[PDB]
Amino acid sequence: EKLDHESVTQAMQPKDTPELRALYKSFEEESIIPLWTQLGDLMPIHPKSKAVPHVWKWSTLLRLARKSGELVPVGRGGERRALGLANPGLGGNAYISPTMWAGIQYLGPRETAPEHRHSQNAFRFVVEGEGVWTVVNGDPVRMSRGDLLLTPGWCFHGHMNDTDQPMAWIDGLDIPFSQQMDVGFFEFGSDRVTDYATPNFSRGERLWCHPGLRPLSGLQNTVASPIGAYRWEFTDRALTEQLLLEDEGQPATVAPGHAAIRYVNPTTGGDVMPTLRCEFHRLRAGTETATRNEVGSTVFQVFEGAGAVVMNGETTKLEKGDMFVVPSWVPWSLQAETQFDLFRFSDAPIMEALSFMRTKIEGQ
Amino acid sequence: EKLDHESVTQAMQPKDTPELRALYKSFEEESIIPLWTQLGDLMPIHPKSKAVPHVWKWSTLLRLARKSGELVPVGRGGERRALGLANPGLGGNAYISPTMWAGIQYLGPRETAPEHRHSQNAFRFVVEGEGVWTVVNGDPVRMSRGDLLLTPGWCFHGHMNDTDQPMAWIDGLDIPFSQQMDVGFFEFGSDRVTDYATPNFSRGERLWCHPGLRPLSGLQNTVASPIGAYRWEFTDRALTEQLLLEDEGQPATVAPGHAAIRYVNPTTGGDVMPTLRCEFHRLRAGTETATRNEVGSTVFQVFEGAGAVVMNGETTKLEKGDMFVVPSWVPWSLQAETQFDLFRFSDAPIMEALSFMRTKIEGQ
Amino acid sequence: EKLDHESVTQAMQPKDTPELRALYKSFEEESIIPLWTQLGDLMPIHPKSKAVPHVWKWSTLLRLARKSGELVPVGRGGERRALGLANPGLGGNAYISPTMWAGIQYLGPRETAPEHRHSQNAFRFVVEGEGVWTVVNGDPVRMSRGDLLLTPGWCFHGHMNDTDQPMAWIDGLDIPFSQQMDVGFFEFGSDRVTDYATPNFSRGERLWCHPGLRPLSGLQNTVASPIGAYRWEFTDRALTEQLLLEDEGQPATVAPGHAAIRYVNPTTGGDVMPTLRCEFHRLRAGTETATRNEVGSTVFQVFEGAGAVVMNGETTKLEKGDMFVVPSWVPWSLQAETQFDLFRFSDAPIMEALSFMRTKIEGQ
Amino acid sequence: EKLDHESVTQAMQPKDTPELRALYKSFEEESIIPLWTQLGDLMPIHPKSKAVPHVWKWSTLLRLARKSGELVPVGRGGERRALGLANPGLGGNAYISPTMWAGIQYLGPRETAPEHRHSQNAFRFVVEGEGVWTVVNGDPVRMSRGDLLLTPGWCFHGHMNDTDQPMAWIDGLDIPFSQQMDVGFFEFGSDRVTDYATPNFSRGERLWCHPGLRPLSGLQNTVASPIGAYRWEFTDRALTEQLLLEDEGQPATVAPGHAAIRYVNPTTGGDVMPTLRCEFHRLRAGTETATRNEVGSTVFQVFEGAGAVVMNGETTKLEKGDMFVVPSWVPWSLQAETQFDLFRFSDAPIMEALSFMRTKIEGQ
Ligand SMILES: O=C(O)c1ccc2ccccc2c1O
Ligand SMILES: O=C(O)c1ccc2ccccc2c1O
Ligand SMILES: O=C(O)c1ccc2ccccc2c1O
Ligand SMILES: O=C(O)c1ccc2ccccc2c1O
Repeated sequence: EKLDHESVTQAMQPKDTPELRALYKSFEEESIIPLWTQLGDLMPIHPKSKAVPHVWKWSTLLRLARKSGELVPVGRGGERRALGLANPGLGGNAYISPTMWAGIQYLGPRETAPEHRHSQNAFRFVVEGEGVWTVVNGDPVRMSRGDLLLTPGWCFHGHMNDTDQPMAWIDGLDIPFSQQMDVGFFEFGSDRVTDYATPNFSRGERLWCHPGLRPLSGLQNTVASPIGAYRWEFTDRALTEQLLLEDEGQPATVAPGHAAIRYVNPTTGGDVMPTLRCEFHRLRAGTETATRNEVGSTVFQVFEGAGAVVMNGETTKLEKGDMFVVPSWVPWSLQAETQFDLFRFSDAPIMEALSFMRTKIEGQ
Repeated sequence: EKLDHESVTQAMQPKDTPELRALYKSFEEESIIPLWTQLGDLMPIHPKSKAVPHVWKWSTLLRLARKSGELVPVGRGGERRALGLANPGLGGNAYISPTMWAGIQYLGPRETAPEHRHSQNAFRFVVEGEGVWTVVNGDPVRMSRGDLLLTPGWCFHGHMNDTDQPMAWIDGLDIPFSQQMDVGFFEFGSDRVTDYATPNFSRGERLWCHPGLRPLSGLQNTVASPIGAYRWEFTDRALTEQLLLEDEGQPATVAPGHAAIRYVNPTTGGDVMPTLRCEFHRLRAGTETATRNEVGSTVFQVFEGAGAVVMNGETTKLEKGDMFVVPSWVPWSLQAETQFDLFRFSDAPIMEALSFMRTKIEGQ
Repeated sequence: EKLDHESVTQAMQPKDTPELRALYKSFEEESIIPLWTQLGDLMPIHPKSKAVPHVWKWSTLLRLARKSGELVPVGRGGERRALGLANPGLGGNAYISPTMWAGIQYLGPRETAPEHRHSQNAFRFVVEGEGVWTVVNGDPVRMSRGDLLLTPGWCFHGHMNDTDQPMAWIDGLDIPFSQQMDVGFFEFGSDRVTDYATPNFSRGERLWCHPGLRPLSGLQNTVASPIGAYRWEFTDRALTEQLLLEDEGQPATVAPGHAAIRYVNPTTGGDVMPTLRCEFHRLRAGTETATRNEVGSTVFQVFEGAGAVVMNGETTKLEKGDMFVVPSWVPWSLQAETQFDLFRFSDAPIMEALSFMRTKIEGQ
Repeated sequence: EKLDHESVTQAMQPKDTPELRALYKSFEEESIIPLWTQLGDLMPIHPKSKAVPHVWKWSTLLRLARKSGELVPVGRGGERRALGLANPGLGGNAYISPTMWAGIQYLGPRETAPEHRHSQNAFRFVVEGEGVWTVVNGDPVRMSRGDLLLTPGWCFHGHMNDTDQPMAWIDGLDIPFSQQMDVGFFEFGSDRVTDYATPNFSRGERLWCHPGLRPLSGLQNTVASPIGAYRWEFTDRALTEQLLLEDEGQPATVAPGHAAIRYVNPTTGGDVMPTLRCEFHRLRAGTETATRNEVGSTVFQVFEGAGAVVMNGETTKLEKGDMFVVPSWVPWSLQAETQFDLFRFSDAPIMEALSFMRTKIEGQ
C-alpha cells in the first residue's frame, strides 16, 4: 500500500552476461519487449500524464488568429483557419491533452469554410463575436456570444460569415483520441454551404428546445444531442436561478456560491456526445472551489470575470477568454475574484463509459 | 390462424354423469376452477375490454362539479371534491378504464385541500381556470389554463385556492391499476398546505425548465419527472413550430397536419411517471387521423376547437373540455373540424415496460 | 403519520337533504362516482388484498387431477386438463392472486395437448414425473422432476406424453394480470405437436446452457429467456455449492443456512419473463427466515422436505408438493424442519418495473 | 464523396514571405499548431493505423520465453516474466496495437509471481500447459489448456506454479490504451500469494457457472464478469453443439461451417470487461470467412489446427499457438485447412461504447 516504483526492490535484474545480451538482441529482432525493464513506466502508481498543465492567453490567441487571417486564405485543403493549442508535454502533436483538440478558429468577412464530415465529434464555443452561421446537415445554425454549438460525428457542416466583420470562436474535438485509437473517417462535401439563409434559430432548436417536451416524430433515442445550439440566454438564466435558489435557502448549487449546469442530450439526459462533456460554471465573487483530482483531462475557457486557477499548487491569474488544460489527476481549484463565469469540456464520458473514472475531493 | 372460440371444436366436453357432477362439486369445495370450462374467456383472440368506449360532456361535468361545490365541503376525510368518470362497463367501480382514474376536481374560493401522499402516481390538467396553487413537497406550483402539473407517487401535495373565484381541473391517476394490483400506500400530512406563498414559478421549474441544460446538483436519474409544471406557453410554441416546419417542407409533424409532443422526464427522455404517459396533440382544421388499434387504454380531454372522435365506427362530436376513453384495442381516429387541440393520457408505459404493446395502423 | 381511515375526521360529510340526494342520483345517471364516499377504499394505508393467504395440499391436487384424468378428455376447446388454484378472496375468479394463475395440469398416457400461442407468459414446473415433451416453437423440450420449463408470450407450444404412464406438473401464467389489464391475444396452431421427436435436450439448451458463453448468432438481447429448460441438475448443484461455500466461511448464501438462486435470462441477467420471477430456495434443517413484507404476490411449491409457512402469524405445516400464496404485503416466513427445498414465483418484475416495490424485513 | 487528401485542391497554401515565416515562428513560441498544414494527417479518409499487421510464431515465442526462464528471475520489481509483442509500426512501444498489450508469460517450477492490482483490465489464455494457480482477490483459480482466466481492473492477483514443470500462457491487457489515456493506478500487494491451496475450481465458478442461474446474494450487476475461469470443457462443448445444430439444419453458426462464442459477464450478457472482448471460433476444415473491415484492433491466438490468415491480400500460414494482430480497418479473413480453432480478443467494447464502430463485410 505504501511502496512506489522508487521504493520497491528490483528482484528481476538479470546477470549482465553475453548470453543475456544475446537474448535481448534476439528480442529486438523478433519484435519482443520484456515487461521487467519497464514495469513502472507502463503501470504508474497513479496517472502521470506527458501532458502538462498550461494556460493560453486570449490576447495572444487573438493576435495570432488575426494575423493568420491576413496571411492565410481559408478554403479547401486545410479546411479551416484553426490554431490548435498544443501541449508542451505532447511531443509536437497538435493535442491540448491526449484526448482533445482545443483550438481557436477565425473566419474573416464573407468567408466560407466548405462542408465536410468526419467520425470525430465536435463543438463550437463563442466567448465573443456574432456574424457566423454553421450549416449542420443543411440546417443553418446562428453563432453568438455564449452559445455552444454541436457538430456530432458524421454530420455535414460548413461555416459562412454573413457580415463585413470577422468572428472568432473555439473548437473542441476528439481529434487526438481518434487519431491514436484509429477511428477516423473523413468525407469532403460541398465547396460552399448548402444553405446561405440566416434564420435566427435552427430547425433542431425549434423542435427540441422546449423544456420537458419531445416531438412524437422524435421518439427514438440518439447517441448525440439533436440540439444544434445551446443559446447563452438559457445558460445565463439557469445559473442565475441556481444563485437565487441558494439565496432563498433552497438546494440547487453544486457547492456554496458555485452554480453549474451540464449541457445534455435531451433524448437520454446524458452527455452531448459520446466522447465529450460540456459544462458551464458561475462562481460568486470570493468563491474558492475544493481541490479536485479527476481522471482524464479537462479544458476551461473563461467566459466573463476575473479570477485564478490553481494547478499543482501553482496559481495563475485568468482573464476573459483565457484557456487552460488540467491533465488527468492533476489537483485543481478555481478562485473567483469577481463573479467568475467559465466554459468547460472534458473527456469524462470516455472515462466513465469504461469505468476508469476516479475523483478525490479535498474535505471528504 | 383463422379459427376463434366460436368456430373451434369443443373437444373437452365431459359426459354429464353423477361422478362428473361430484368432481365439479369437489372442485368448488377445494378452491379449484378447471381451465376447460373457461378457456375462451381467459384468453380472448384479441383484447376485449369490459370497459366500454364512452364520452363525458364538459357542460355536464361542470354543472355537477359546481353543484358539488355548493353541497359538499372539501376537507379531511374524503380528501378532495373530485368526481371520477366511471366506465359503464366496469361494474360500479370509479374507474374510467381498468388502469386509470380520470376525474374532475373543483376547489371553491379560498378553500384548502389538505396535504397527503400515496404510492399512486398523479397529474393535474387545466382546460380553463386560474387561482389554485398545488404545493408539492413544500414547493408551490401555480395552476393555469393549459398546464400539466405532476405529482409523482410518494410526494406530499395539497391544493389551496388563493382567489375569490372557483377553479376546476382534471386528475389522472393509476388509482385503478393500483387497487387491483395491491400497490397502495397512503399517508396523511398537514391539514393546511405547508407554504401559502404564490410564486409565479416553482423551484423544480427554475432548476429544470432550461432546454438541454441539467443542474450539476441533479445528475442522478429519477423515476418520475422533477418538473412540477409543464406550462401552456411551451406546449403551444412547440406545436406551432411543428406546423411551421411542416409548411417549410421540414420533417417534424407525426403525420400530415398532425402536430404532437410527449411530456417527458428530462433526466431520461422517457415518460413523466412509471405508469402514465401524457401527450398533447394539435390537428389542422380538416385533418383525419389514420385508424389505430393500441393495447391499453387512453383518455383525451379536448383543450380547444371542434371536432369528432370515431370509436368502433361510431362518430361522436366533441367540444371544448369533453373527455373520452378508448379501451384497449378499440379502433379510434380523430377528425378536426377547426384546429383541434387535445390533451392525452394513457397506461402505455405499463404496456411497453412489460412488452405487451401492439399497434395496428390503417394503411400499413 | 399515525392516523388511519378509522382514526381521521370525516370532514366531507354533506347535509342529507333532497338536493344532495338529487345530486347523487344525477351522478349515477351521468356515470360519475364522487371520491369522498370512497377515499379510504381506493387508497388504503398499505396494501390490503382481496386475495387471502391460502394453502393447497398436493394429495388433494393429485386426487382431483387424477379424477379429472378419467372423466375429461384433453383436446381442442378447453385446450388443457388444467386445474387453477382459485383464491377464496377473489370472487369466483380462477386467480391464485390478482396477477397470477397457478394450476396443476395432468396429461394421461399418449395424450397430446394441441399447439397454441398467447401474449400471456407461461412456465411449467415439475415436483414429480417424467414422460412429457413440450414443443416450443418446434423445439421439443423434455420435462423431468425439478425442471423449470419456459414458454414466453407469443411462442407456439403444445405438450405430448410419450409414455404409458401419466404426468402432472404446475403452470404459472400472468393470465389474471392479463385479463384485468386487456393485453390478451390468442391463436390456435396445429392440432398435434409439430415434432414428436424426444431429444434428451432441446436446441435452446444446446445453444444457451454453457455458463458465461453466448453464441455469436445470438448477440441481440431478448425480452424473455431463450433457455427452454432450466434442468434440476444445475439448480441442485448451485444450491449445494452455496451451502458448501457457507461451511467454508465464504459469502454465497442469502442468509445463514438459506441458499437461493433466481432463474434468469442469460441475454440480460434479468428475469425469465417480463411479468414473472422464478426462484429456487434450499433451507438447512432448523432454518427460520426473517419475516418479510413484500409488495405483490408470490407462490411457492414445496419441492422436497418438511417444514412450515407462517403467514399473518399463522403457521401451516407443509409437505412435498403443497402450494401456497402470499398476497401483497402479508408478512411471511418459512421454517425448515428437514432440509427444505421450494420452488417460487412472483409478480415482482411487474412491481419493480413500475417502481411500486417495497420490502420490510424484521431485524432492519 | 470520391476525393481524398491526394486528389483535393490545397487552397490554404499561404505566400512564403518573411511575415508568414515570422507568424509560424511565433506559433512555435506560443505552443500553437495550425490545422491547415496538417489536415489530412489528423483526419484520414478511413482509419490508417501506424500499427501494422503482423504474425508472431509460437516456436519463436516459446524458445525466447524459455531462455528468459533461465536468465531472468521472476519477482518484485518487474513483477512478471512476460514478453510483450511489439508492433513494428508503434515506434518501440511494447504495444501489439494502440489499445492492447498481448504477451507471453512463463513461470518456471515452484515460482511465485507476487500480488498486485492495477486499474488496467487483464485476462490469461492457455494454448498449452497445466500447473499454475492465479489467486484473484484471495480466490485460487486453476489454469489449464483452453481456459480463459479473468483479472478485471482493481482486483488483486498473483500467480504460483505448484509443480516441477514450467507453464506458459498469454496475457491481454488494456495497458496501451491506459498509458496513452492516463487512467493507470497501481498497487503492490503481498510478496507471495495469500492462498497456496489448489482447488480444482474457484469460488466465483462455484457460484456463477451454473447456466441461467444467479445467486440471490449476487443480484447487483457488475462492470466486469465475476466468473474467474471460463473452462475449456464448456467452450469446446458449445462449439461442437453449434456444428451439430448446423448438421441438423438448425440456426446456430454465425456463417456456414463457422462456429463462434463470445465470453460474457453473466450479470449483464455483455463483454467480460469494459475495454476487452474475448471470443472463441471453430471453423470446419475448408471454411474461408468473408473478408471483414472492422474499426479497432483484434488479436487471435491459434488454439488447434492448421490454416492461414489473409490480411491486406497477404496470406500467412498459421500453426498452433501462433498469434497475429489485425489493426483497425485492415481487411481480414481466415482459412481453415483442418478444423481450425482460435482464441480472439479485441478493443471492440471501447469502439462500440463510444459509437465509433463500423463493419464492412464482403458480399453485403
Ligand atoms: O469543422 C470545423 O470547424 C473544424 C474545426 C477545427 C478542427 C480541428 C481538427 C480537426 C477538424 C476540425 C474541424 O472540422
Ligand atoms: O390529491 C388530489 O388532488 C387527488 C385527486 C383525485 C384523486 C382521485 C383518486 C385518488 C386520489 C386522488 C387525489 O389524491
Ligand atoms: O399451454 C398450457 O400448458 C397452459 C396451461 C395452463 C393455462 C392456464 C390458463 C391459461 C392458459 C394456459 C395454458 O396455455
Ligand atoms: O499480472 C500479470 O500476470 C501481468 C501480466 C502481463 C502484464 C503486462 C503489462 C502490464 C501488466 C501485466 C500484468 O499485471
